[PDB]
Amino acid sequence: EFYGPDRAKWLGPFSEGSVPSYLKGEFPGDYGWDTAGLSADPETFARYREIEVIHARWAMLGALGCLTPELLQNNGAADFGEAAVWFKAGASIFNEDGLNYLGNPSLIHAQSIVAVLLTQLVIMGAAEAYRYSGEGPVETSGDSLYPGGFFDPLGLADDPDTLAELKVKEIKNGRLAMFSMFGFFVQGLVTGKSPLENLADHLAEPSVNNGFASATKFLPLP
Amino acid sequence: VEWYGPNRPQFLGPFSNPPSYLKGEFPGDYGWDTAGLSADPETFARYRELEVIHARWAMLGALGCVTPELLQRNGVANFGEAVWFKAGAQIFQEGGLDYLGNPSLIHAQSIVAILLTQLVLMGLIEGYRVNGGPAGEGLDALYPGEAFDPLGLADDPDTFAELKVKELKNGRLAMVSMLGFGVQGLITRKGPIENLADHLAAPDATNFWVDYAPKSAGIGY
Amino acid sequence: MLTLKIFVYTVVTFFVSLFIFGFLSNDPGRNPGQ
Amino acid sequence: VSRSGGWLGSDSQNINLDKWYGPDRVLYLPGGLLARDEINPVLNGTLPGDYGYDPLGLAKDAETLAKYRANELLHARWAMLAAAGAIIPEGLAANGADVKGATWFETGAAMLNGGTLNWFAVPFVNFNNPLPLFAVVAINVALMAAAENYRRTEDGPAGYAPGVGKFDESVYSNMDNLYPGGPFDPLGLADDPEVLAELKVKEIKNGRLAMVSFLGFAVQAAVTGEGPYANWSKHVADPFGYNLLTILSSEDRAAVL
Amino acid sequence: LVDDRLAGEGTGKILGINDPSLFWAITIVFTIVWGVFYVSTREIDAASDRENDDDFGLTL
Amino acid sequence: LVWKAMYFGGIYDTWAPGGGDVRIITNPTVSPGVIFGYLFRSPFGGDGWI
Amino acid sequence: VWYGPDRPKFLGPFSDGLVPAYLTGEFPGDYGWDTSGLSADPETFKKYRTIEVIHARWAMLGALGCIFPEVLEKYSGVQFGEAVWFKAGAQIFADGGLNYLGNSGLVHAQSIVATLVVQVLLMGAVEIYRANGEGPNGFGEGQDTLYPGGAFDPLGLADDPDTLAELKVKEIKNGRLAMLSMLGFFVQAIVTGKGPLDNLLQHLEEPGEFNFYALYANSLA
Ligand code: CHL
Ligand code: CHL
Ligand code: CLA
Ligand SMILES: CC1=C[C@H](O)CC(C)(C)[C@H]1/C=C/C(C)=C/C=C/C(C)=C/C=C/C=C(C)/C=C/C=C(C)/C=C/C1=C(C)C[C@H](O)CC1(C)C
Repeated sequence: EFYGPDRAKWLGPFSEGSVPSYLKGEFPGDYGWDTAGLSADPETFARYREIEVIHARWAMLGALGCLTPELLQNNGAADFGEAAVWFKAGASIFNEDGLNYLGNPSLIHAQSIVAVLLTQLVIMGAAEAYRYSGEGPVETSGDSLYPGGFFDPLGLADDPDTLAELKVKEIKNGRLAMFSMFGFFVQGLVTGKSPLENLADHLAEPSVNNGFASATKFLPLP
Repeated sequence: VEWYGPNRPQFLGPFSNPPSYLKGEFPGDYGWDTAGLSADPETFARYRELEVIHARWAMLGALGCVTPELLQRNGVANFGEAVWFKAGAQIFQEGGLDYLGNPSLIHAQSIVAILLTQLVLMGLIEGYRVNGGPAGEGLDALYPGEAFDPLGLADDPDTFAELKVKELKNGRLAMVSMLGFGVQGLITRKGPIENLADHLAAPDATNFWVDYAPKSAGIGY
Repeated sequence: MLTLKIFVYTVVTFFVSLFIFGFLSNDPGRNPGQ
Repeated sequence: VSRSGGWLGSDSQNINLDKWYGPDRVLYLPGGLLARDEINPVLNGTLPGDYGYDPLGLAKDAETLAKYRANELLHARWAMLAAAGAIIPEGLAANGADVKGATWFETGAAMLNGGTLNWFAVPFVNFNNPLPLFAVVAINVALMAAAENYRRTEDGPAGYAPGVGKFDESVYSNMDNLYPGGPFDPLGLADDPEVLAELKVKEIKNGRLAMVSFLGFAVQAAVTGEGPYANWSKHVADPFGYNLLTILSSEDRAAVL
Repeated sequence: LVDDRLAGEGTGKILGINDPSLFWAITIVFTIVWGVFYVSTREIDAASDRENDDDFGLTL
Repeated sequence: LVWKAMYFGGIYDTWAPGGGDVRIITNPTVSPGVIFGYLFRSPFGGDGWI
Repeated sequence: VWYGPDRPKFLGPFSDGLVPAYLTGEFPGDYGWDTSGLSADPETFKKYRTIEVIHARWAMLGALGCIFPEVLEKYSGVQFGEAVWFKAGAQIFADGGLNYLGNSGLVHAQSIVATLVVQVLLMGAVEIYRANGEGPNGFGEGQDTLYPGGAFDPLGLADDPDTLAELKVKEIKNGRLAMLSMLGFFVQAIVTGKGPLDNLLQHLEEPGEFNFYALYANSLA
């Protein structure tokens, strides 16, 4: 159903003639969608698949991270101020009290923009360099995209049949996260309010408070 | 070996897993094709030519985008608009466009003459570059030499190979700086030389992260 | 009177267009000699 | 592969040497006025710019023609440098540039009494050239005397030129007295024999144009007393009001009516 | 005034176009006639028995 | 003709302010509407074509 | 004329040293322009070729549809709510709704969601048929997915294969012109803020005074 010839497709029942020959349902997420033939060459397809999974994984982290502080702010679990909104959390580091995790000054209490940036360059630079290398001190399998071993403490990938199906779950939850993250970016740019405030307004008046309410917000003026 | 072959340097230092198609056969091969854009040998060839042409243009642009401003800041010369993203507007000023401010140089007055002449001049030049012409035909596309290497600095094959790597590395650095000029100019709205002076004057207060980053969402710059 | 003017403009243009494209239709070839 | 090519696309290189060399070479008079058998036989169409023009029969043999062609090419090349160099600095001053001694026939006086000249590297900064008159006379004479003696003796010192890199005295051997090439052709535009033959025609033709032009610059200086740029700028400004006839008039012509 | 008139006399209007509707009257008619002419050129030339090359047309 | 009217003395203008005189034409009318207005004007009275 | 090795090319006399090998002249609109090597792979070239023709046919409808109401408002008695193409969307939020040709008896649409639902249902079904290659009950089985003909050629203007080859060049060249002009409509809307007809009529009032360089160029930086 998610692999092989009769797998699910991007156009559903009407996707017989739209599936490229190079897409044969061998990898996770193969709904036969490449109307631009960008993955015709096998080598470029493999690299694009890695980029998609890495993006999908960052988006799943990003989608959860862009809502968790705001949810805590709403129910009263913590206080962030303007930093509750995801597209305003950056300036927090420039607050006199500093970026306090969960609003607690006894936590990180970071003050230096340089320090948070240089630290990330060293850490993520090392972590990403090992990923590109394909080798490292940790124990991994031969698949760079799917290391396992050290990165699979719970043996959820041990069963090979479940691993193939769980791969579809990762990319499908991942692609939804990427689409929603693009929604967070555009809604932040267009509406200027947090994603949960956008949701609340749609619920308050769905027929009026929708995207077309801001359709004329960027009319070029003479 | 140092700049070509399997012992060449890589974009990620020790962590080096060069793509198979990247075999250190061309200048500036640090094994960086993580997106796999140049997997096709024909496309890679086309991409290498674009990089060299972009690099040479960027090198001319980077020097040309600071030279009028450096002369102005140092009081060496007066320009109608020294800042690069404002130099084009000089044609619409009163006396027109005077080179180095001296009314006896160029003294251009109409943008149509500038545009039409550039269309003819650059149209022939680029045609000569791709189809060959007065300077020669059958010459290498990216490294023609001959009339374009009068000093013969590329006579030694070994020196030519190393100097080609230098061209890309200086060129790639120039391309990054050009993006910086554009982004910095679009944000600071000030010339790049002036921006550098500001950072040197008070780096902890005029940095982008402190000066504009906090006003990039909900508040204007 | 505008209705009359538009009608005449339509009519005059029609006959002039036939005259123009009539002579553009290989007129010189329409002769009985060879 | 070639170092030469056309200017207007593929197959745009059409160098016709027949019009400038050989029996059908163009002549100073058209076909219906001058028959080709009336041309001096010593002018056989082997030298650049052989328009078959030599009244008074000055060239009566190949040696005499070769000796005079050595003179013509040198007088032509100097006139090309002079024509360009006599009017370019004056045009700068008339347009606002700071040039002392703009007109060519007044630059010498500017160096008198210890005065100096400003050399304009036109695209870029100007220079307050410190060389005094005594020094300029000494350096110019020394460099020119040495340069001309090397041409006269057909031998010179070893040195560097970009086209040939580093060369020794051996290169001076086997150099044409008029078309040395080698170090004197850094861009290597003389490689193609057909291109070289055509470019030789352009050299004397631009050269002969320059020689007659400088003659006018001199005659015009004596008559109008102004620089060549001033004469041109005012002919273009008011052509019928400012020409030779108006100057010769030298009086307010009474209205005829 | 007492009556209504076009009042376009002696006003120097291009092609006498006082109102934009006259433009559509001329343009539509010319396009139609040009349209039927355009799709018939090949047939008309075919009668000549020659192809409309660089040597076509009455020539003495 | 335009060089004569703009750079070399000028053309006699009978409509010149202060009386008809030779005048330098500094602002020639090159607007498409004016030019096309004369070309496709009626030849009848009041219009007179060109 | 338009096919084979003797076809015209995009750089004219200089378009001979950069015509790719894979661009041979078998497809309409082939001027040998692939300087970036994007269509080196035949499969990607095939798809890119369909995308161009589709972008071209939408552009031709878009170019005509973006100027026709503006032409009709100035040169006819029709009074649209918004004749300008980049303001016609807001008509559906007006009190009277979107009235076709300004007539309240035509369409009279008043809810954007209903129009969107009908559009995605109609365009979704239609675009599926083109993608899958067969419509409902195998409507288009066997017909070309880019050049169907049959029901899409009621007038039979392309029955002769030789006429078809010629007319496909006309379609792509009018389409490429429309795409390039739609870029003009987009940028001129952003910069001038007026309709494309207004921009044209302003150029024609006084071309020297009313053009991009004399009005807006200075403001863009
Ligand atoms: C049965 C009909 C059916 C149809 C019509 C579609 C249609 C689509 N599916 Mg799909 N699917 C269908 C069935 C099924 N899908 C899937 C599983 C999937 C997956 C897993 C995915 C899709 C995706 C997609 C989309 C492909 C990308 C895209 O943008 O397309 C072309 C569409 C357009 C160009 C839209 C045109 C615009 C539209 C009219 C909206 C209006 C736009 C604005 C008003 C304009 C504003 C302008 C301003 C901003 C200047 C697409 C719209 C992909 C997706 O989610 O993409 C987003 C995708 O990843 N489908 C299954 C399960 C087996 C199906 C089962 O029946
Ligand atoms: C629109 C008005 C306009 C004006 C008034 C000028 C004025 C000038 N331009 Mg300029 N330009 C103008 C527009 C434009 N220019 C250029 C591009 C250039 C370039 C590339 C150059 C100039 C140069 C110059 C200067 C040359 C004078 C000089 O120093 O000569 C000094 C004297 C000489 C060079 C030689 C003598 C010149 C004199 C006219 C003699 C002519 C002899 C001929 C045999 C005449 C032949 C006539 C024909 C009919 C038989 C000068 C002040 C030059 C410069 O920078 O000067 C330093 C230069 O190189 N302009 C463009 C871009 C298309 C323009 C667009 O509008
Ligand atoms: C439309 C006028 C016209 C045209 C098309 C020709 C064409 C030709 N002439 Mg002829 N000719 C003309 C007028 C013209 N001529 C006039 C007015 C005279 C009297 C001076 C002559 C005297 C003449 C002679 C004696 C000969 C020719 C010859 C020739 C043939 C080629 C060689 C040549 O160019 O010689 C002539 C070259 C020149 C006269 C050089 C003149 C310099 C330039 C071109 C003057 C241009 C000034 C300017 C544009 C004039 C302004 C316009 C004016 C009306 C106000 C050629 C077919 C030759 C021939 O027939 O071979 C057997 C030949 O022997 N012509
Ligand atoms: C060839 C080549 C080669 C090399 O190699 C590389 C390179 C260079 C890359 C290439 C190039 C390319 C290009 C040029 C591209 C461009 C494109 C475009 C512009 C498109 C458009 C495109 C465009 C388009 C479609 C458009 C469309 C439109 C439409 C549908 C519609 C619209 C509308 C209307 C009607 C009206 C209203 O009121 C509004 C609307 C609703 C809005």
